[PDB]
This record gives sequence, structure tokens and C-alpha cells, in this order.
Amino acid sequence: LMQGMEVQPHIRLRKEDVEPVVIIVGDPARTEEVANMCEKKQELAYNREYRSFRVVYDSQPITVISHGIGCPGTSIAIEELAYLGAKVIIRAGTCGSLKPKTLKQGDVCVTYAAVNETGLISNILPEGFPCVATPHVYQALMDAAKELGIEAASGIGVTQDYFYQNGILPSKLEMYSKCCDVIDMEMSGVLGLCQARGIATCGILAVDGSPLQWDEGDYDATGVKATTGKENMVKITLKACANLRRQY
Amino acid sequence: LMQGMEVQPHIRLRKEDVEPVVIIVGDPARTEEVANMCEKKQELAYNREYRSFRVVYDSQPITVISHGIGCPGTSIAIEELAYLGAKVIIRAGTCGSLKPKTLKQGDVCVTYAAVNETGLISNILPEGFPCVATPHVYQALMDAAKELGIEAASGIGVTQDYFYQNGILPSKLEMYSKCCDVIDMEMSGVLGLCQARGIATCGILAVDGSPLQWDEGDYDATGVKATTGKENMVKITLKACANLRRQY
Amino acid sequence: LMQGMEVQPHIRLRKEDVEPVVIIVGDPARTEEVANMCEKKQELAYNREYRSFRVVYDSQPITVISHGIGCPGTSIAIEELAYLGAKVIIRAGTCGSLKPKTLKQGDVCVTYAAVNETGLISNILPEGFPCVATPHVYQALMDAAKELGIEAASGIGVTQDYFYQNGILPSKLEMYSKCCDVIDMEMSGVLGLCQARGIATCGILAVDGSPLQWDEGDYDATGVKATTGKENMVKITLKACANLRRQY
Amino acid sequence: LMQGMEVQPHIRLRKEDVEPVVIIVGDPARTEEVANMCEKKQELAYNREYRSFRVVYDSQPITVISHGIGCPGTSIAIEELAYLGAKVIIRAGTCGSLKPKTLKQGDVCVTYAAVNETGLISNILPEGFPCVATPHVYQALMDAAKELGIEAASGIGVTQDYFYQNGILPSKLEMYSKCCDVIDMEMSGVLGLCQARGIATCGILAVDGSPLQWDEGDYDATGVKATTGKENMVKITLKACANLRRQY
Amino acid sequence: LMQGMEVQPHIRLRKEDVEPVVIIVGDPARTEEVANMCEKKQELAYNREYRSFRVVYDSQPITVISHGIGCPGTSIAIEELAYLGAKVIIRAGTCGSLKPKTLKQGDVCVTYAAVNETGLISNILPEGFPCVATPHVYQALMDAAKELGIEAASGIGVTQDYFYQNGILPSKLEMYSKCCDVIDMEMSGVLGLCQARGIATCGILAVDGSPLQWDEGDYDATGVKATTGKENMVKITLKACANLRRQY
Amino acid sequence: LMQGMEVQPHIRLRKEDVEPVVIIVGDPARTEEVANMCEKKQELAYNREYRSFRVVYDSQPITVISHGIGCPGTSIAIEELAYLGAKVIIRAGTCGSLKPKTLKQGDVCVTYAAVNETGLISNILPEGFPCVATPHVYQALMDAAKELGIEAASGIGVTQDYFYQNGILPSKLEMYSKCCDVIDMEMSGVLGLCQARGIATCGILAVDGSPLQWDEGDYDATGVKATTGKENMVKITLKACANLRRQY
Ligand SMILES: O=c1[nH]cnc2c([C@@H]3N[C@H](CO)[C@@H](O)[C@H]3O)c[nH]c12
Ligand SMILES: O=c1[nH]cnc2c([C@@H]3N[C@H](CO)[C@@H](O)[C@H]3O)c[nH]c12
Ligand SMILES: O=c1[nH]cnc2c([C@@H]3N[C@H](CO)[C@@H](O)[C@H]3O)c[nH]c12
Ligand SMILES: O=c1[nH]cnc2c([C@@H]3N[C@H](CO)[C@@H](O)[C@H]3O)c[nH]c12
Ligand SMILES: O=c1[nH]cnc2c([C@@H]3N[C@H](CO)[C@@H](O)[C@H]3O)c[nH]c12
Ligand SMILES: O=c1[nH]cnc2c([C@@H]3N[C@H](CO)[C@@H](O)[C@H]3O)c[nH]c12
Repeated sequence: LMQGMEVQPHIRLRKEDVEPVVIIVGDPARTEEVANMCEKKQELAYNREYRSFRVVYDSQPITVISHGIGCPGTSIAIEELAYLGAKVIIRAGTCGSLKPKTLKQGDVCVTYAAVNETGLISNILPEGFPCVATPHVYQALMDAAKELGIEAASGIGVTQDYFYQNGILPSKLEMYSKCCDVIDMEMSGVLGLCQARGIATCGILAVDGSPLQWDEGDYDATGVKATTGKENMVKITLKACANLRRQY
Repeated sequence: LMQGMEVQPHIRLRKEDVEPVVIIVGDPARTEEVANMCEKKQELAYNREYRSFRVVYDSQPITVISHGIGCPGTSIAIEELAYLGAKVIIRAGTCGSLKPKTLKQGDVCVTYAAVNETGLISNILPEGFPCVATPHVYQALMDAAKELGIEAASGIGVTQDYFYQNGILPSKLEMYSKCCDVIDMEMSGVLGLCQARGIATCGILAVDGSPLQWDEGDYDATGVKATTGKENMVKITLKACANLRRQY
Repeated sequence: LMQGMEVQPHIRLRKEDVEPVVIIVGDPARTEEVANMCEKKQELAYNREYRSFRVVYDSQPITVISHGIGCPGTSIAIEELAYLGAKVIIRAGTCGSLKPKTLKQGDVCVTYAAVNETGLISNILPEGFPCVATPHVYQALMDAAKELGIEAASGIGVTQDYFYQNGILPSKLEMYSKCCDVIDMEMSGVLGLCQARGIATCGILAVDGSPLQWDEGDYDATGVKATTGKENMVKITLKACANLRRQY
Repeated sequence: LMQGMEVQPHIRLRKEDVEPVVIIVGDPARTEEVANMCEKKQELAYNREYRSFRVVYDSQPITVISHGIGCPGTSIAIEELAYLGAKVIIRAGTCGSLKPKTLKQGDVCVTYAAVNETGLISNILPEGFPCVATPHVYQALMDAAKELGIEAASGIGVTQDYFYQNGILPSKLEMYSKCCDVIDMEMSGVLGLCQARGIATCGILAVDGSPLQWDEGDYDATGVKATTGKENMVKITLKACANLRRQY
Repeated sequence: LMQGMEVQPHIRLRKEDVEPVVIIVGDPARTEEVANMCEKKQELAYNREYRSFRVVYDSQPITVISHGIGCPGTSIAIEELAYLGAKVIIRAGTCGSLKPKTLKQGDVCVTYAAVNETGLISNILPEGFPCVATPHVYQALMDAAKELGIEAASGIGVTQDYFYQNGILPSKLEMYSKCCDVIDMEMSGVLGLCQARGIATCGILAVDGSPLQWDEGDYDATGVKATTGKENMVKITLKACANLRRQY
Repeated sequence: LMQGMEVQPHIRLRKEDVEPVVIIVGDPARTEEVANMCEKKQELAYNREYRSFRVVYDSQPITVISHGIGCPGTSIAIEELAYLGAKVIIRAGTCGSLKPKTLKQGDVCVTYAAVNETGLISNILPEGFPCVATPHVYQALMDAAKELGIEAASGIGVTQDYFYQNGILPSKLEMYSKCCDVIDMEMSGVLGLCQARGIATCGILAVDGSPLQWDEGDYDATGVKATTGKENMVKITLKACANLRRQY
């Protein structure tokens, strides 16, 4: 006879450590930044790239945890969170703009879908599966942005299993720019895997540059524009998550 | 020097015949059924499988046109409608249920996305492109349903380039049923192509059977359950479309 | 215990309405044009894009039915016709030329094979399956053309799930032109599915333009050249079909 | 400034050594067997797996050359033959039966098409390209068979890049048997490459066993049944080739 | 005019911080464990999942840095390390056994190649590219193992973009077990990307369980067997890396 | 009840004719060239493209057999050799250079891996399988070259199912040149299939030209440079094989 593990092996959490609403972010440092915007915080665990907190925002307890860069490491956090009872997962991340005329450093984009280029989604779901947000979760993010008076684009992203565009094979970014708005490394994986696991999901992203213009120096992840965009994104996410959390 | 054609060659419409909001249906016969629910109707053209009306619902003029069975015939209608000024396209169709316990003949499902198995989308858009609805169009359909007090599921469909499941190669329906709610032959093509052409889009579908249970006689497209489901779908679609039409 | 349907659900025919030899055409209007070239005609049904006649040519009864634009809608007609006892199916359609120097508006091409770009054939048959005509059916068409003194090219076509060549992704027509003669939207589906169902098959197509030269206005489906080509194609098809019909 | 080579590097022939009609066979030994059925024979070259003769049959000069097992070695022979002026290429080979009830050791099958599973065709031609015979070449083979009173099946083959079916991955033969009659290792490559190079082409194959029943000993390449089948195939091929040769 | 960044944006290192020989490990915690086995250690940076040290082993300075779980996060580390002058990269990681009879918890396997199932390698290199070790780097690891008297298997791994095998689509592990010895989430990406960037490379892996037997509790990443295996792996890696470092 | 064949059907050998170490070459003529460098030789069989010898070099008996051009014909020899007890198979072949600056006619390259473009490996092994040499076999070849004072490059090759680069579709050689060293038509098939069958394997190739420069006449397979390269390759292979043979 077999038994479950006391603590999930990678995120090192037990079921009492996980709320039905979870905010996931790529960078362990951002979990603390989120926590510092809340009334109460408690750091739970920090193993590998997975740092977790319970936070209280608008009297609602929410889980905040880092997933690391890329779909594979993210798949582990999502599977372990799902086993522990997560019901809503929102990725609050950073991204490049593929529309440098209208989405610029500091801007926020709520991604209701993402073009999949990841090996994760290509192997765990049938070909042609849409990596799409749950409508009421997208609506909670947009309604939060509206209430706060914070501008938020609504867009389709593209997700790749790499950052740098160094070529044996031709870059696809020019083509992608003709049908989507932003680019990152986890979104289609998050949306797709959450849909597959019956977890309600959406993404929101703050722009740090444009890879179409990296050659002209359009990148500044640490700068004031990016820092302010991320702050705005977190304000929207926390508002939306307290509203969702109430339903559980 | 070249000039545009006076009437588009397949749908046989001119720009003055096309409203910015369009309802598309598979069957020529359904265009008249829609039109009979309106204050005013005018049949415009009927060429090949493309029968078109201008209708007035809640004082708003809306185009209604049939697209025929399958993505290819549908692609022609959408391309020619787009050239003529269509800004919003909603497919109001029929479908099979892949969730026979909960979605049955007569039920309506608003499809915010669809798994693509079509050659159309596989060839005109990059691999991994999400065939997804425009959020505000989905919201208009759901809000119309709520207002009318008509139950409408929210789901992900799958779209195939065939109807019958006679096999040399194994049927994929059991697998699709694990991650999809409904099945049809145009939705991913509509959503995907409209996204590509910058047309706001969504789908709504009335269930006529369950292909997982066709072998036990779970199909009745002409029956009272399916007929009532389609009537409900049309009520929701017309209400949502009048609201959308007002913004133009 | 289950029973068959009295009338097939889409084409709305019973087995007594279907001959072992069937001519299929994309446009419902062409079924009547064919019928008007015969000694006797009887319209049978008209549902959705499927209009059907029994015709008598050279004392032989033949079925004539429209299949609509594209492989998906066509697959339904072919499956339902096959269930009702069809043994020979010939598509008499229209097409673009990929050899604008030697195949021009008004010319006829008997297609003994087609390059498949359809989602239908890609999903129902193994990769690499040849969408090819049955030799004795091709021979009947060619022998009819010879007897009538009507010039008919012999060629390989390409079949796509779309008409317009509007690009996120590069058009493939230039490449296709280096290995085939004509382009349409149903041929590989017809040939492939018929082969799969053990139905003897071939295609014949009348040229209405060249998509390589659409930008220079090389398209005229309603014009005298195209109209005459279609008339010639129908004369060949009817002669060949009466000969085949005799064998049953 | 560059010049052509005097003799082609693999087959080691000059243009005066090559007739416009060529019979290709897999085994060097079969070139002599063919030549022994003719009025006159002259061995030309033998390099690697490529052994060549000029033969005279019914007063017509024809090239006979071996291509070796598999599409890659065969591609070299065809390319070099084409450079030297070949206009018609017919493969007279051996094969397995996928229809063991009706096609048995000693039987002959004229293959007007073949399912492609070769890397050759997958890489040199677009996906979905039909590996198909030239109708008038198929007709010459069938007419020769009819004249000789030798039974010849007409069928579709499948071509693979291997012979043995030892598995890490599942064998596909049972599936192929639903839609194909025979199996070999060169046919789709011959038909496809000849089509691409504008060479008129067809295949004819003598059955030596059934791989579906190899486990029960259904294989005898050297036996009297197979030897007689190959003799019959050669009789048909030589007769058809003399007729074709006359047109040049 | 553009300039390079002073510190690379993700790993936060400058060229003077990077040695030509680099050991990469998945877990930030393992960088310290490696460093504790050396004569001298200096922690350099810790940003996101990227923690780095300079270590001195057998008088040779070597970089040690964590890459996080999965190819995408790893690609960033390798690209930025390569820009900074890395010439040799060895992944010292953990893995599952696909050969549970012979490779068990605590065992070490030097992987000279890996089956690629990653989106990274599928998109940055041509199809069929071998994710393979540089022979002299493999030899340095094996020679170090032989010198130390520590048993090390030599094998081929498989790399996937996920850890958990929860299925909508069938698990491929049983098939992989026929042709692979171990399974992890980064190896094919490391080997393949290093080959592409002209970095000499190999992998070594300590077994922590067998996913074929996870259902029977064959997993213990923190246990004494796995801990000893990792210690042995590190001993081999440090010895091989000092030898390699000397050549620069 | 079934029995094995006395003599394998294609190579026409019995188990007593096959040594555990086998040298395979594409050209039947090269088997004799190899044999003439040995103390003792015995020709065993010659059927189709498969000519075989037992040779004695440095008192060790080794099998030498031709496999013909291309993976398919080669797969037969390898399967039949494996059934007869072959344990080590080394391909000693010829190749084109993709690095015309540093690998030129007459140069030798030991290929420890090959990019797969063959239909053989694509169908018998999972996607992403590395076609890689067995490390100790590569080491035996390199150690032989070092001992003999013969320069030998160490490289990754690419293997295609064709020789000539004649285009419907764009040539891939320019891209391949950015990630590998040499090009041939059997290597990935040999390495991959041997790995699959548990046979230890490596490849060594002598350069006869550069296909990137065929247009400038960079090809001379019969010339003194190529002839000397092949002689050098054979000297290395025979030395390495006698060493390996001793272990059995
Ligand atoms: O321009 C970009 N391209 C790809 N990914 C990202 C990101 C996101 N942040 C991380 C990379 O810095 C990674 O998690 C990715 O999802 C920000 N900007 C870009
Ligand atoms: O059970 C089903 N499977 C696939 N398509 C459909 C449909 C839709 N209606 C048409 C086929 O009846 C076609 O347009 C398809 O999209 C209704 N039910 C089903
Ligand atoms: O130039 C062309 N490209 C693609 N299809 C067609 C057709 C055929 N006629 C219909 C489109 O008008 C459709 O059934 C297609 O098969 C005529 N011309 C062309
Ligand atoms: O049962 C079979 N399977 C696959 N190929 C062949 C052949 C043909 N003959 C050669 C293999 O014996 C090869 O050229 C292949 O095309 C005969 N029988 C069979
Ligand atoms: O059984 C396994 N399957 C897949 N990956 C891993 C690993 C490796 N360690 C991390 C997951 O624990 C990840 O980096 C992966 O590469 C250890 N064991 C296994
Ligand atoms: O430049 C080349 N391209 C492809 N193959 C080869 C060869 C090898 N020799 C044979 C072709 O001559 C074939 O077996 C192939 O593997 C030599 N040179 C080249």
C-alpha cells in the first residue's frame, strides 16, 4: 500500500499551505515584492526556484509562489499546487512587446491566449489545443484594472522555450508580430496545463523591452518604466485575486 | 491598372450590403429562421451555399449569411465579408456533445476557444496559434443569455474536417472528450481566421447529439430538443449582436 | 437494437435515389445545368448545399449531386452516397491554372492525381497516401474526350483548404507550380476518400483563372471562356458516366 | 568555365549508352535475366550496384539497369539516367503482398501509385505529393498483359525505407493493409522522383511473400512461384517498353 | 552606436567572473555543495534561479552555477556563459532510471547523448540533430571515475519538458525504456545547445528513482542513496574539470 | 513449427561466416581493397550489392561486407549481420565536406554522430533519437589514427536519402554547414540502427569533394587525393578492428 508525500517534493508545501487562489511569478524575488503590498505575509518555503508565501489582501488569503524561467520548471509547480488543491492560477510575469509602436516598457497586457511554441504543450495536449484563459478570470483582471484606473491592454501572446534569438535557424519573431502582441517563455504552458488540469487561469504581463528592437537597445528590465509596470500589474492581480478568493 | 470587383464573387454582395456585425450559420435554411425573428428582413443574395439577409433587430441592422459545412467554404465567406467591411463575426451553429452526462440535445454552448484539427488553420497560421474568441464578444453572448434567463454553457470545442468517424485510422474523439466539451466542423477556422483578419469573434453552438453515442442513437438534428436549442441560441445571438452593432 | 435512417441526414436521399455512378459538382446550380443536357431529369432533394437529381443520358440513369466548396462538406456527401450504394464518383469542378502559358480560361484538365494540402486526408489516411484516380475511370473520361474531339489536358492538381492567398505565412503557389498543373479545393479529398472507401474515382476540371496572375486580373468564372470550358467538361463527363453506368 | 562529366559518376554511362526508355530493377542479377529474353544484348557497365545493358526487344533498343535496394541508391540512378536523356522509366521489381487472400507468391501487380513512407520523397517534394504512375505508361503495361494473356492485378503499393519489422515502435503493416495491396522499398521514390523530373513512369511488381505472414513462413524469393512471377512480369515489361520505345 | 552590458542580465556575471570550464547544476543548493568540496570558494552572484561560485579544485579555477529546472531557463544560463567566455560546460544533475534492474538510486551515469523531446532543441536546431557529448569531455569524466574507483555507467538519456506523467495523452516512458537508460529535463538541451555554440560538453547524472516504478514508491531524492550518488558524481566532475581547466 | 533460414536471404551468409567485428563499406569493390591490405582473405558471398569476405589482420578475423548506397539497403545488411552475431559494426565510407576550408579531398573524419534526415531512422526510432557512436569504438579509431600518425578529424556529419541537390524544394546544405562537418547517405542510419540493436558502432569517412562547391568542380572520387584518403581510412579501421576483435 502506498501513501502520499507529507510535503510535495519540489515546492515543499503541504495542503494547509496552499490557498484555492494562487499567484505565480517567474522570479523568486517578486514573491516578496507582492507580499510587501499586502496587509499580512508569511513565507512558507524556498526550495530550488520555488519560493512561496501566504499573503492576505483585502482580508483574503492568497498563495504566492515563484515558478522559475520556462514551462518545464513551471509544470512542476502547477502539478504540485494542483495536487494540493489550487483552483485558480494567475501568472503575473514580464514579457517583450511585439508591437513596439503601442506596447512599450512599463505597459501591462492581460493575455487571454498565447501561441504555443513549447515542448511541454506539444507533448501533453493534442495538436491544435488552444492555450487560452478562463473567461471569468480574464474578466476579474480587466475589472480590477478598470476600477483602479490602470490602463491594461488585452492581447494574445506567443511563448517560446528560449530567450535569445541566435541563429542556425531563422528567427520567427517577425512572423509572430503579425498575429500577436507580446512574447514570453511560460504563458502558453501555464494556460494550457491549467486548462488540462481544470484550473481556472489567466495571465498578465509587464513589458520590459521589444526583442524586435533589442539591437537598438530596447530592453530595460530593472529601469523605472519596467518597475512601475510590474507594480501596476501586481496591484491589478492582487485586487482580482481577493475577489476570486471570496468565491471559495 | 486594376480595380476591385463590384460584387464579391462567391457571396455576391457589395459593401452597402454588409453591416459591421455579421451572424454566420452553416445552413442556408437557418438564415431565414433568424430573419423571421426580426422586426424587418431583406434577402440580399443566394449563390452556391451563401444565402444572405439584412435583418433589423432591436432597431439595429445586422447581416446574416450561411457559410456551408466546413472551414474551406467558410474561409471564402469570411474573407469576402472582411473585404466588404465586417468588423464582428459570430458563428451560430450546431455541434455534437463530448460531455453526454452534462451537455445534451437542446443545450447551448458558447465556445470561447476550439481545438484545431483543420487544414485551413494549420496552413494559414503558425503552429500553436490559439483559435480563441474575442473576450468582449464572448461577454456579449453570455450577458445576453443571462438577461434572457437562458442557460448557456461556456466551453472549449474541437473542430474537425470531417463528420463521420469511419476508420482506417483510430478515432480521436475519446481523447478529445478529456479536454473538450463539444465538436463541430467550422469553429476553430472561424475563430482563428477572424483573429488573423482582426475581426472580433465568438461562437455559440446548439447540441444535436453526441458522437461518442451515435452507435446508441444519440442524434436528432430535426427533433424538438435540437429545434428549441437552436431557437434559444438565435435569441441570445440576436440580442448580443444588436448590442454590439450599436457601438459602430 | 438499432436501425438505419430512412433518408441520409445531410443529402436527404434513400438508397432507391442513388445510382452506382454519381457525378459530383461543387455548385448546386451546376446540378441543373448537367440535368438540362440529358434526355430525362428528376430533382430528388435539396438540403443545405446538397442538391440532387437523377438524370438519364444515353439511356443510362446517373446521379448528379452538389457537394459544396471544400473537402469537409464534400466528405459528408461522399460518405452518405457510399452508404447508399455509390460505386463510381467523378468530380466535375472548376479550378485555377498553375501553368498560365498552356492552361488558360476555358481549358479542361482531367486530374489523375492531386497533391494533398487538406486536413481531411491528413487525418483520415496515413501520411504519404496518394490521392489518385482509378485508372479505368480516368480512361473513360479521356476516351470520351477523344471521341468528342474535345481537347483535354491530363494533369496532377493541388488541393488546398482555402481560396484566397492572404499572408501571415508565405504562399506556396509558386512552389506548387513547379510540380503540378491546376489548383482547387476538393480534388485530393474526393480521390483520397473514394480510394479509402473502395469507390472508383477521377476528377475533371475547367479552368476559371490563374491565381499566380489574379493580381493582373486573370479570373473570370462567369465569362464565356469559363462557361464553354464547363460545358465541354460536362459533355465529356456525361459520355464517360453512361459508359461506366452500363457495367452495373 | 565548367564542363559536364564524360561518364556519369555512379552508373558510369555516357549519353550514347542510354535509350529514351529504361527498365530499372533492384538486383544486378536481374538485368542479365531480362537481357537473356531479348533478340540482342550488350553489357555496358557495372559499377557499385549499377549494372547496365542495352537490349533489343521486338527490334526496339531499351536500356536495362539495376538500382539497388532502397530509394537513395535508386535516386542516383534516376538522376544520372535523366541527365543522360531517359524519358520513360519503369521499375520491374519484387514486393510483399498485403492482401494474402488474393495476391500470393508468383502473382504480378501493376502499381499505379504508392503510399510514401520514404525520406527521399518527404524531403524533395512538398508534403502530400502523390507518388503516381503516368497513365499512358500504366496503360501500356496493362495492355501488354492483356495481349499476353497474363493476369496482372492493378493496385496501390506502400514503400518503406526498411525491410524487417523488428520493433521499438509498432509495425504499421496492419494499417497499410487496409488501404494498400503490396509493399516494397523503392516504388514511391521511383514514381515520385520521375514525376518531379518529368519522366513518364510506372511500376510492376512480382510477389515473393506476405510480411503479415512471415511468422508462418510466407516468403520464398527463390522458389518456383516467385521465379515464374518475375518471368511473367519481365514479359509484360519488355512488350510494353518496345511499344513505348517506338514513339521516340 | 550600441555597447554590451556590463553584467549579463540573468546570471549577473561579468567576463572576469567566468572561467573557461563551467559546471552547471539544476539546484542553487548544489552549487554550495560543490564549492564545499574545493580548496577555495567565492560566491559571485545569485539572481533568480542562477547562483554562481568560483571554486578552486586541484589548483584549478572553475565556475559553478545553477541553471534551474528545464531547458528554457538553462538556455539563458548557457547563452550568457558563452558570451562571457565559457569553453567547456558539464551538467552534473539528477535523473530517473529507465533501467530499474541495473541502474538504481545512488548510481551514476555519464550520458554521452540524449533523446530530445524538448521544444528548445526542436526549434533552434534542424530536425534530427544529435544531442551528443564532446568525446574528449566524456573521456575526462570516465577517466576521472576510473581513477577514483567509482563505478559510472555510460549511457543515452532522454530529456522531456515535464516531470509528472499525468495523462490526457499516453506516457512514452515504456517506449523510451527500450532505447534509453535514464530520464531528465535538461540534458538534450545542454548537449545540443553547447554543440551549436561550439562549447565542449558532456553530462553526468545521479539516479534518484525510477519513474516506471514511481507507483511503487521508487523515488527518494533526499535519501542516503541519492545523496551519496550525487557526492560521487561531484567527485568525478571536479576531478575531470580540473584536468580540462589546465588546457586553457 | 518454424525454423531459421540456413543462409540469411540478402547477404547470403550463415553464422559461421560472420565475426563479432564487422567493417561495412558502401561499394562492393572496396571489400576487396580492404581484403588486399590483410594477411589472409576469403571471399564468402556476393549477392545483390552485398559482397562479403573474412579477413585476417594482426592475427584477428574480421568480417568485411558492402551495404550499397543508402540507409534502406544498409538496414538489411545490418539486421542480417546482427541476427548472425555481429557485435561491432564500423562504417568506413566516403563523404562530402561541409567545411571546405579545413576538410578537403583526401582528408579523413571520424564521425561520432550524425544529423538524421533519413526515413529509416525517422520511422524506426522515436523523434529526437541521437544517431551517435559508441564511445569506446570512437576511441579505438582515434587511438589507431594517433598510433599510425595519420591525421583524423573528429566531427558530426549529416545523412540524407539523396545525393543530387535538384530543387522543387530549397537545398538545406547551407544550413547544415553551420552545425556539422561532413555529409553522406548512410551514417545516421548505421549509428542509429546499431544503437537500437545493441551493436557497438562508429563511422569513419574519407572526403571526395564538397557539395557546397560542386558548381566549381570540387569533386574527384577517383583521384589520387580521394584514393589516398580511403587508403588511410582503411589503415585506421583495420588497426582499430583487430584491437576490438581481441576482446571477443
Ligand atoms: O523579451 C522577452 N522575450 C522572452 N521572454 C521574456 C520575459 C520573461 N521574463 C523571463 C526572461 O527574462 C522569462 O520568464 C520570460 O517569460 C521578459 N521579457 C521577455
Ligand atoms: O456531432 C457533430 N460532429 C461534427 N459536426 C457537427 C455539427 C455541425 N453541423 C454540420 C454537420 O451537421 C457541420 O457544420 C458541423 O459543424 C453538428 N453536429 C456535429
Ligand atoms: O483558382 C482557384 N483556386 C482554388 N480553387 C478554385 C476553384 C474551385 N471552385 C470553387 C471556388 O470558386 C472551389 O470549389 C474550388 O475547388 C476554381 N478556381 C479556383
Ligand atoms: O515483403 C517485402 N517487403 C518489402 N520489400 C520487399 C521486396 C523488394 N525487394 C528488395 C528486398 O528483397 C527491395 O528492393 C524491396 O523493394 C520484395 N519483397 C518485399
Ligand atoms: O525521474 C525523473 N524524471 C525527470 N527528471 C528528473 C530529475 C531532474 N531533476 C529535476 C527534477 O527533480 C530536473 O532538473 C530533472 O532534470 C531527477 N529525476 C528525474
Ligand atoms: O558529397 C556527398 N554527398 C552525399 N553522399 C556522399 C558520399 C557517399 N558515397 C556514396 C555516394 O557516392 C554514398 O554512399 C554516400 O554515402 C560521398 N560523397 C558524398
